[PDB]
Amino acid sequence: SGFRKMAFPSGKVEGCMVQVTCGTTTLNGLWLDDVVYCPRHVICTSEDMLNPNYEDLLIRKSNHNFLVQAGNVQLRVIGHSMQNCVLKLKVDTANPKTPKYKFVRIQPGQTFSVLACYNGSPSGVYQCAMRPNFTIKGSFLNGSCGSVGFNIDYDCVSFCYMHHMELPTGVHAGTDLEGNFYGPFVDRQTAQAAGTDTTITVNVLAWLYAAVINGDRWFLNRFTTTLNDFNLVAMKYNYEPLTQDHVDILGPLSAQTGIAVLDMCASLKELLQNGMNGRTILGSALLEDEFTPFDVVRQCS
Amino acid sequence: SGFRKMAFPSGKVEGCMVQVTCGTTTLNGLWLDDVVYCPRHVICTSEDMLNPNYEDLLIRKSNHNFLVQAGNVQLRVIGHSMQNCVLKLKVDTANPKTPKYKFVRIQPGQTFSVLACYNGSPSGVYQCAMRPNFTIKGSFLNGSCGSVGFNIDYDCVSFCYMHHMELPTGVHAGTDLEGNFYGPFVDRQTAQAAGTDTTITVNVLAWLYAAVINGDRWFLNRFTTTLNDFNLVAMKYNYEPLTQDHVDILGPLSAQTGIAVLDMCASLKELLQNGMNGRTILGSALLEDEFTPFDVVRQCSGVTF
Ligand SMILES: O=c1[nH]cc(-c2cc(-c3cc(Cl)cc(OCc4ccccc4Cl)c3)c(=O)n(-c3cccnc3)c2)c(=O)[nH]1
Repeated sequence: SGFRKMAFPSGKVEGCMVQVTCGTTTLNGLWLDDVVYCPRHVICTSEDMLNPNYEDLLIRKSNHNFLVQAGNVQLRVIGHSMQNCVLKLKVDTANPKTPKYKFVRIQPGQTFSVLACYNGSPSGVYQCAMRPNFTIKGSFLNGSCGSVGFNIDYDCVSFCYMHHMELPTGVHAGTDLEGNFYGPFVDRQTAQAAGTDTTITVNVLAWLYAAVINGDRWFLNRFTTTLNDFNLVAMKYNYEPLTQDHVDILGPLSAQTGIAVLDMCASLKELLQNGMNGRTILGSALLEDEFTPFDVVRQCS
Repeated sequence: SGFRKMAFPSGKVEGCMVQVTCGTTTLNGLWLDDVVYCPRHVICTSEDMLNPNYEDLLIRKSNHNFLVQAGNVQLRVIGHSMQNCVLKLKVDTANPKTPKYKFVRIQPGQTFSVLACYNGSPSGVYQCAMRPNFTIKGSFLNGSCGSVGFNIDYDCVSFCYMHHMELPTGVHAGTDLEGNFYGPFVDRQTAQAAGTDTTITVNVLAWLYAAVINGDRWFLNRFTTTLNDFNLVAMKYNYEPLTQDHVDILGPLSAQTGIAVLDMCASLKELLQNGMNGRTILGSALLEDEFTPFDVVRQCSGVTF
């Protein structure tokens, strides 16, 4: 029993974290096989940040301008290339600790674990969700860029996120491991507002099924709703629209608990209308939206 | 910036988890050098479990009644013994991944990371605190027994918790790695219930400091209180008493921030009488108590082990 926000065991990623330094700039890199991936703004100076011209800055660099350190060992850079906003440093020794892995680009609402690192050394691990506005609400200080987000499935690490920047509002922006940013952001210090952060509705419903599953039903009611009527109400609370795809995805949890998705939607509508009235749900006094339908089945069964 | 519930990186512990089987009961073991540590209740049947005699139950067992597997490799048990509620299985192979480590015993209110495992296979890691009633509010399913809790200092794993059982209220009970129970619990299928939990006052104050560090400032007022005055409020709301030691521990945060401890206690005092009712601090509608002062400093300063 119990429900925690659980991250994946971080060991397979720990074995890949290195330190990358260019000039006075030091951040983290991900060392897989004979390639070190890191954010390309490692080649920028503070004087470059407002309008960096990455292609011009990179052409001026030679292999030995890049200092890569794995633990105590210095890795020799034998080549480099840029792919979108990620720099790929070719090194002369493959990481012996390279796990089975793949790069995947995730959708808003998807969860993953973050191994926060500084100077190529892991600081801590937490579980995260890609917000609907393509930011993530992380915990990151200076030096954390190049920390990665990931899921693990059996023994395969799927990398889905690399950290690049903290926006002025305190949230965090980054790329997939092909260097393409999540959301409308750019690796340059210019004004760029994140969209409105909405609540991940399908995730909230999944967590209410998790709450039923663990023996708590005080929030249910006798009502039901149409999909459209639910969305009309929920969007007034800044909830993401719920789609038929979302409804299908909750099907397994509906069957296991005997509660129709549209009935749980009715409970959510009332929860938004009433609040908690002093109670908690799986130990939270708020509606929790960083567990996915898939996560719930994972931790509960 | 930002503030999340952060576990230590689990890599060093992942390399120590193995699967231990005795009959039809299967759970997790901690493999360090040439010894595997696991709950002594792995030798019990469900009939034994009602009132076990462990010294007798163990006398009946023999080295080959213990099937221990590290991934796909089979480990030969070559000797066994009990220390308190922990079984120690001598194997023929030293764990080549054995990290620098020590066995420690923590106190209520201190935090640690749990690596939940199943059939010797790690599945998740999460941060939790030892409650004042010596339970932990973990997330364990069947087969999680033998999972361990730990802290990391530089390169040294401090093992502090081994998981033994789930109480009927859904909370969890375990031992240190020398098999001493945390809390007034016994490893027996019998009627047991934890005492009334309380709230870890020093941890709430530290999290409020974390909030101030992250720009969340509305709960500060201009008043000060005294310990006697605050503790009466604390005692009233099932909050742990606040000691002079706690104040000194929060000293650094009182400097880095400019809010004195009783200053912040006044804020917490005011938060306790009035409330919040759906309004938030650091993304929470309740007062979080599973971050120690050290957790807040370490996270808000980037310590990297
Ligand atoms: O040596 C090093 N130098 C620099 C970094 C570094 C650099 C940035 C950064 C990078 C770019 Cl390309 C643009 C940018 O602009 C922000 C902004 C300002 C105004 C308006 C919009 C925006 Cl977006 C910022 C950063 O965010 N972080 C950081 C800090 C805290 C938490 N997480 C990440 C660290 C480093 O880690 N190491």
